Amino acid sequence: METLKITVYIVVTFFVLLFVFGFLSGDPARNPKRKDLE
Amino acid sequence: ATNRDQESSGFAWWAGNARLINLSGKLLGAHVAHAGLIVFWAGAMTLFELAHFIPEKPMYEQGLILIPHIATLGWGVGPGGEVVDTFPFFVVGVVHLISSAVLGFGGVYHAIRGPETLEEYSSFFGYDWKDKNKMTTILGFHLIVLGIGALLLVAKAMFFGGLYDTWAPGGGDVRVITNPTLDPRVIFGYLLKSPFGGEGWIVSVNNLEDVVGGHIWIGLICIAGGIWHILTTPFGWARRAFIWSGEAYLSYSLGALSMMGFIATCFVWFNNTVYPSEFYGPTGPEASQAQAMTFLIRDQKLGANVGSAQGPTGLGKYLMRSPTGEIIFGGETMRFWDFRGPWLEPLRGPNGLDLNKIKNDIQPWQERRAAEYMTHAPLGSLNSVGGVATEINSVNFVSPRSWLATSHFVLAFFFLVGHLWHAGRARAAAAGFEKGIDRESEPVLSMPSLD
Amino acid sequence: TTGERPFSDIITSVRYWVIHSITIPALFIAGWLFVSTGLAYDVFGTPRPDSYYAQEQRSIPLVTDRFEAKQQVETFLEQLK
Amino acid sequence: ANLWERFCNWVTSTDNRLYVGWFGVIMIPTLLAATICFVIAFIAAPPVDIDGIREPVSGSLLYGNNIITGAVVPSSNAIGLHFYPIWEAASLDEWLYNGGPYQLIIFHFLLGASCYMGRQWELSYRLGMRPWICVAYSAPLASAFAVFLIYPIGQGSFSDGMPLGISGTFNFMIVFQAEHNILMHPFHQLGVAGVFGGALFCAMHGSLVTSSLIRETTETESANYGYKFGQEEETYNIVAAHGYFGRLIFQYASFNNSRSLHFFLAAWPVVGVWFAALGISTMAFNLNGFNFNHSVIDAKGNVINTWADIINRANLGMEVMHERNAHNFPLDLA
Amino acid sequence: ERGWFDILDDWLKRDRFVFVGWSGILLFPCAYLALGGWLTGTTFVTSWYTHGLASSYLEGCNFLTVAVSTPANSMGHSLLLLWGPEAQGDFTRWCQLGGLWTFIALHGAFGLIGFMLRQFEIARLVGVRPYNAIAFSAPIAVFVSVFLIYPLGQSSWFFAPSFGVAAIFRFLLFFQGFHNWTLNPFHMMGVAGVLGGALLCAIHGATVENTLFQDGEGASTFRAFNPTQAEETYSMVTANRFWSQIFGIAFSNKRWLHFFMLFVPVTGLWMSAIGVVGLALNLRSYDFISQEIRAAEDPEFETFYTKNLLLNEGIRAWMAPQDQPHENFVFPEEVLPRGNAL
Amino acid sequence: AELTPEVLTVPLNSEGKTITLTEKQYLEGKRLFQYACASCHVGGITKTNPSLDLRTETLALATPPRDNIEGLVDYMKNPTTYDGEQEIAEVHPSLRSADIFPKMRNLTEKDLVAIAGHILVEPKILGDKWGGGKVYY
Ligand code: CLA
Ligand code: CLA
Ligand code: CLA
Ligand code: CLA
Ligand code: CLA
Ligand code: CLA
Ligand SMILES: CC1=C(/C=C/C(C)=C/C=C/C(C)=C/C=C/C=C(C)/C=C/C=C(C)/C=C/C2=C(C)CCCC2(C)C)C(C)(C)CCC1
Ligand SMILES: CC1=C(/C=C/C(C)=C/C=C/C(C)=C/C=C/C=C(C)/C=C/C=C(C)/C=C/C2=C(C)CCCC2(C)C)C(C)(C)CCC1
Ligand SMILES: CCCCCCCCCCCCO[C@@H]1O[C@H](CO)[C@@H](O[C@H]2O[C@H](CO)[C@@H](O)[C@H](O)[C@H]2O)[C@H](O)[C@H]1O
Ligand SMILES: [Cl-]
Repeated sequence: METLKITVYIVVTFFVLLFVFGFLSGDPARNPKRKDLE
Repeated sequence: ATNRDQESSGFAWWAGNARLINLSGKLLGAHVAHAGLIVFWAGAMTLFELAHFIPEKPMYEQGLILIPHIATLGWGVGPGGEVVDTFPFFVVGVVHLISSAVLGFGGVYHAIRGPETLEEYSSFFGYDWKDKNKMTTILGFHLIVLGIGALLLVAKAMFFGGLYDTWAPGGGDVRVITNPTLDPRVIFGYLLKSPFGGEGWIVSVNNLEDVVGGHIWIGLICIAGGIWHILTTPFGWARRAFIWSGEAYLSYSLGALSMMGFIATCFVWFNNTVYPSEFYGPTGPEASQAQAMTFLIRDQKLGANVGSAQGPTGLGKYLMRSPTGEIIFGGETMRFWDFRGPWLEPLRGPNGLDLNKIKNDIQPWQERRAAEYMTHAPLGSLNSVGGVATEINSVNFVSPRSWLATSHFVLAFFFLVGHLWHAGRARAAAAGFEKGIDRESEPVLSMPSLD
Repeated sequence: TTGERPFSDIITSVRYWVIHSITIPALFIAGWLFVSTGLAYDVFGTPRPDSYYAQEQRSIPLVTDRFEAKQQVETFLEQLK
Repeated sequence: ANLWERFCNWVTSTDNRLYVGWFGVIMIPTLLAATICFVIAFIAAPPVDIDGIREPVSGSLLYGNNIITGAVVPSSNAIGLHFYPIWEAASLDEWLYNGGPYQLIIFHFLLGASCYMGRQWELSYRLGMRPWICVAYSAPLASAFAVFLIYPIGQGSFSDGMPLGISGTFNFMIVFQAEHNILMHPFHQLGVAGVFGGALFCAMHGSLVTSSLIRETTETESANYGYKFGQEEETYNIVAAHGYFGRLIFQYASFNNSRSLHFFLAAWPVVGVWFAALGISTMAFNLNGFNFNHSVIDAKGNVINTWADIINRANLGMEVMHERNAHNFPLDLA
Repeated sequence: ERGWFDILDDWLKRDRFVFVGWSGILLFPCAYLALGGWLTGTTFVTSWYTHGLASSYLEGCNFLTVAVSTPANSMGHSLLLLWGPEAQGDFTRWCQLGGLWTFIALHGAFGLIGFMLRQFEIARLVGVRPYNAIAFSAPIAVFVSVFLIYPLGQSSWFFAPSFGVAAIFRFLLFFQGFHNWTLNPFHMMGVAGVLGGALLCAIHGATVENTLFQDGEGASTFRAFNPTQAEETYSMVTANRFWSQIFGIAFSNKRWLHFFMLFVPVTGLWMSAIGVVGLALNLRSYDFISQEIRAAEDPEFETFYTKNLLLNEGIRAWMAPQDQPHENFVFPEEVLPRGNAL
Repeated sequence: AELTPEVLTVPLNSEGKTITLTEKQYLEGKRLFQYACASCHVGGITKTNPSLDLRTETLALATPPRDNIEGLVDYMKNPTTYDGEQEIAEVHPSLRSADIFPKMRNLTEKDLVAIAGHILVEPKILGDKWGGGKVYY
């Protein structure tokens, strides 16, 4: 059970980091029209 | 008559306030006038409540929501939350009401008579939404103000009478907080608690030292932050992450407010420290627990050994164990064993409910309180017929906790919706396609087929 | 359009109001009196608050025969002293 | 192009057959988790002690259920609002007895469906669309939050959350009516107007557009072949449709603006379902439907029954029977 | 050949504010009478002699609790004509005996016929296909099945729905407790049709509104549309890509999309109508026999099916005596089913 | 049916003397009973102890008898257990305990009489409904 806990904790942290860093990576510019959005 | 029709502004009448986006003077007017409405309602509602107030009925039988707020701050009440002097309520009402005139005046002046834009009038009060520096400076001012507000509560608790403490020894009483919790471990420890059952996150705060100390931390944080934002301008990583526009900022605040609305809903539903039950009525868990207690007391007086009475399911009729072993009340109320209240805690020992204390130490004031709370459970109909849905007419009662929680859930929800609306629109408008797809440049047509 | 005078035209004309500032309140008063004179009760056969039950009775005067229903109702009404 | 950049370009790519996106990065694993656990549980989960009284209810197919009666059973009343992940149980057997699957499924599902809303916004932005489809989706989503999360929070237990099954849904509905008189609540009534109305306008719009299709086909072929995907011209005559419907009622009760019309078609059911969701969410804090029980009294003081009192008799029937072994004390306070 | 029939035809089909037509001769009096009957009844008429209930504003009911209630069970399926053998011309007695119920229901039925005939007539004059009338077949089937067929299979008009908000709610609860109507697959198809309909309404409206071509300068996009324009006002291609990528599949044919919007709720209502026809004969989807056999033999076996049955038994026992006064049900406290404590 | 003087005539004391209330007294009684008592005694039952109700038959068998005005007025002054054995003012609202049940502070003798009258008249009107509980709703 402790192994399962750590596994899930790590998985969740990984995915959430992808989400956050993902939206931090110049997201407003990922649109088809105007790119300069800063 | 600038931007006051659909032709010039581009906006129909039903989105008329959008015509205000770049007219800073008029927008200021709208805001000041609106603040006027808020303060007005505070004053008038307080006076209304005061005029309908009978000191010898519990507040919670009287449809009161603002007076309980004032009484919690320590004004007008004594031991057990008995009302000793209604005059502070009166003051709080009157002052708020008077103030609303001033604000109103300001609002109206800026709204119709004053400069429509401020930028030419004053570079200080004037702002461009896209000026990140100016925006963070205004933000800084407002953070400093909020910080002062938080410090005001601390000043009341420590230097001006104290606060009402439902947990004070000998029944509730107003108490001066002399040693607020300053240990960051405790304070932010609350911030790191699970929001689930038995943990309850920040809703779980159950003593006034923590409330006060937490507000000291909040005040210092807000003031320091306000200075930080006045003195700085957003960094590159921040600059690339956000949309920088009025509607965007509005949408951010809308999300903020939604979140706060939901939190407020849970606070008023579960917490009986900063929302004392003497004023607001018992919480749902509290009333359920109180029913169990009431019948344990009654049947024990009749000769039942409550510790050994087996119920129809095989679980104890009166007492059972929680999933981690603590002795708790039985029946459906098994769900509410996380409840803590001053009327129950004397019966608590290291292993939960103590059978010996149950047998020997139950005072009449406890029986009284359990009966009262059990018969004032926060259940009632929309036309204020108290009790379960199947109850007959007789008791004119809906709990303050229900009114507050429901109202604030509705508001928080619609504010989340507003957040989506305005954030999506802000994105579309910043990128240039909020009015529709350009026919000569439809992006999808420039994309490969999916299949 | 289909020819009739537009509603905005009509309801903002002084004549419309000259007529209806009389006709409207007059109907309202006729409706009021219809209840207040107790005539509504007698027309529809609705019980007044003191006519649902006989003083000591607690049984509903339920109609139980198809072809004698009228006579049943008349009897239940008699039995109200 | 560095690996992070390449990855970000693939995630947000408008060329994937199914758009992934940043919200999709959370949505995919969570919905998969919810789905897999749901399927296994629905088929093979042993009985669950929903009400905490050691009276396990059989929800799965292998334990005596059909499609209609089967469910994933809500977690135990002894758990309440406590968080019960697998690693908090001593064994999978304990976890299953106590209704753990329900919690795993609904938390993963709610997270996933919220991210689904987000993803609708996201793809609208990548494609240069207007952004508000997700707002329409917020109505069924809020409703799912109401019955799986908000209502348990208010009542103090996930055991009172909607069971994941057909007959379980009916149970939840009946008990809800007993405890809150939802039928007499104006928000549920607005909900019913929302969906009845939505259905009405669905059929209406469909029938009017269909009635005014411009002739582009022969009688031996489906009229559908008269429209070609991507064609620039509209496929029906909105002026004829308007002429007809306008005559059916009166002219000014009919829409001649397609944008105005379609906005109405969006707004009506979304708003109504928002209210329906708010109903469940506010009855969660026990602000219940209208109580007119014994509202009409005669001159002496006799109770004159109305239809509200008959409703009360039915509700009492539900109340006394529901959870027949779970109550020791005379008032059902949660 | 321009005789009186053709002159009358001319007058009936004038383009006026409110179209009349031949169908209007049926529609207008019948719709007006059914509506006026309901308004009269809910304002002034009692249900004391038929149900033992107050049901009008005059008696103190509100808009939720007023009703025009069904006639007494003792009337059977009497047409309850005012000049009939029961009321015998007496208007007051006629109101007390529940005559307004059959009045409203019958004028209502003929009114509905009139409205559909109106749909056909106008469609034929304007030159559109009659799909709107066809779609309206569904409300007619529902009305006819619930207000006419159902009571006709039962003992009397009494068990038909009564015309009022709360009265209808009671109808719902009665159907759960007595018929186990939620368990009925025809009801389920009805629910699918209605909810699926609301879904199609919302998703189509939102899709159209969020794939608009920018055909104007304004921030209010409603102005940028003209009823006589040839061009589509929104991009079907972008809508299709969006939905293909969000949900896997998407519409590509507009005519099919709108036909489907007709088809879904219409079919749902027709299905629910068939199930109610069954309930007319008490031909219910009450039980799953296998379940009852297992549960009878095995007292540790419990499902949501058996739980819901216990609720039904409660509904029946606690509501029967007041809901069916003519039966004279006397149920002593001791025979009433109750769980522990409650 | 009407609220007649016969309906409003109730036992004043154990000796069989009666008093006739006014319609105003009765209504005042209803209002005051709703104010101070109904939270527990709605419809003539007792929520915190359902074994004891407010039916006349029950009140007659209390010690001392409470099926009359004097009995009920005394009860509201100094409440006892059903057998008269214990004084329960500390857990039951009364004039003796108006300090701990503050709603009792603004009740006058006239008011206790009104409340008593209401409690005695109600069963003459509602029959089994009074004290009956949900079975008779
Ligand atoms: C909190 C609510 C609120 C506030 C503060 C405002 C404020 C404003 N609106 Mg908005 N608006 C609102 C709600 C509000 N609105 C709502 C609900 C709608 C939908 C109908 C609109 C639709 C709308 C449109 C279409 C427009 C506005 C416009 C405006 C601005 C100018 C109005 C004007 O010049 O009229 C002049 C009106 C008068 C001179 C009549 C009297 C107005 C005064 C202020 C009332 C004062 C009464 C008060 C009791 C006096 C107390 C004095 C005392 C304190 C001494 C102003 C900032 C306009 C704008 O954007 O301008 C650029 C505009 O075109 N509004
Ligand atoms: C939302 C807050 C707010 C803001 C940012 C402004 C901003 C402005 N006002 Mg307006 N105004 C407001 C509210 C506001 N006002 C209110 C409430 C009133 C009614 C009293 C007015 C009545 C008013 C008039 C008649 C005029 C202005 C003018 C101005 C402009 C010049 C201000 C200046 O240089 O003063 C310098 C700064 C001071 C004099 C400081 C005064 C400090 C106050 C009086 C003491 C209390 C401060 C304390 C924080 C109050 C807490 C309140 C809180 C509880 C809500 C500036 C754009 C002028 C203008 O528009 O020029 C064309 C102008 O003629 N204001
Ligand atoms: C009114 C409140 C407020 C607002 C709107 C802002 C706004 C801003 N701040 Mg300021 N700040 C504030 C108060 C505020 N601040 C206070 C009181 C302080 C003192 C503590 C600061 C100290 C501060 C610093 C040091 C910096 C900012 C910066 C910024 C800018 C970047 C914001 C950002 O990227 O957040 C994005 C949010 C995050 C990065 C949070 C981490 C991600 C987690 C996972 C999100 C999830 C949290 C979760 C939902 C919360 C639940 C509760 C939780 C605590 C357990 C933005 C303009 C940045 C800047 O550019 O300054 C010029 C910056 O460097 N602020
Ligand atoms: C957070 C706000 C809040 C809360 C919790 C309360 C709570 C209460 N009020 Mg107070 N009050 C408020 C705001 C609030 N009020 C406001 C804004 C006003 C001015 C109108 C008042 C003026 C007022 C008076 C005069 C009285 C009260 C009273 C009461 C009590 C009885 C309530 C009742 O019976 O309502 C009945 C319930 C309703 C009427 C339901 C309203 C349904 C609304 C219309 C739904 C709206 C939904 C949403 C906003 C619309 C979205 C549309 C969408 C398309 C976007 C209760 C404690 C009474 C009392 O007992 O005082 C001691 C009383 O007499 N209030
Ligand atoms: C502080 C919060 C806030 C602020 C400052 C704004 C500001 C704005 N909104 Mg936003 N909005 C908000 C919250 C806010 N909104 C929330 C919480 C929602 C979710 C419901 C929305 C949903 C929304 C939509 C869908 C739209 C806007 C739009 C706008 C712009 C024009 C608004 C206007 O003129 O309305 C005019 C005001 C009216 C027409 C009257 C509204 C009447 C309501 C429904 C009454 C509700 C009943 C009441 C509560 C109780 C009954 C009272 C009755 C009995 C008398 C303006 C920038 C428009 C926009 O996009 O501009 C760019 C737009 O289309 N808003
Ligand atoms: C115009 C359309 C219309 C239709 C289709 C109906 C239909 C109905 N009405 Mg309604 N009604 C209407 C308009 C209409 N009404 C109007 C305008 C009024 C106000 C006057 C009423 C007032 C009214 C009342 C008070 C009642 C009805 C009732 C009825 C129902 C029974 C009618 C019946 O049996 O008559 C049968 C009559 C005919 C079929 C006429 C046909 C004539 C044939 C074709 C020619 C032969 C005639 C012959 C030459 C005459 C010889 C007579 C001689 C032997 C003595 C039926 C549903 C009854 C009801 O609802 O009970 C529930 C009822 O009590 N109606
Ligand atoms: C802009 C605008 C608007 C808005 C406005 C507003 C929002 C305003 C507000 C305003 C305000 C917000 C005002 C206020 C005022 C106040 C006042 C005026 C007060 C007074 C008071 C008094 C006088 C008092 C008295 C008393 C005393 C002292 C004692 C006790 C009792 C009594 C109460 C008697 C609108 C929407 C229309 C639209 C258009 C534009
Ligand atoms: C039966 C009968 C008959 C008939 C009669 C009639 C035809 C009647 C009519 C009547 C009518 C025709 C009535 C009406 C009424 C109406 C009313 C009573 C109304 C009310 C309303 C209101 C109250 C409103 C409300 C509202 C709404 C709904 C929404 C919007 C808002 C408001 C709030 C405004 C005859 C003689 C043939 C024969 C015998 C039998
Ligand atoms: C637990 C929550 C943790 C929250 C942490 C918040 C910290 C905020 C600062 C983090 C640093 C920001 O890092 C941000 O992301 C990536 C990292 O390669 C940078 O690099 C990015 O450049 C551009 C931005 O237009 C993108 O097109 C490109 O895909 C990416 O390589 C961004 O330019 C930078 O803005
Ligand atoms: Cl219990």
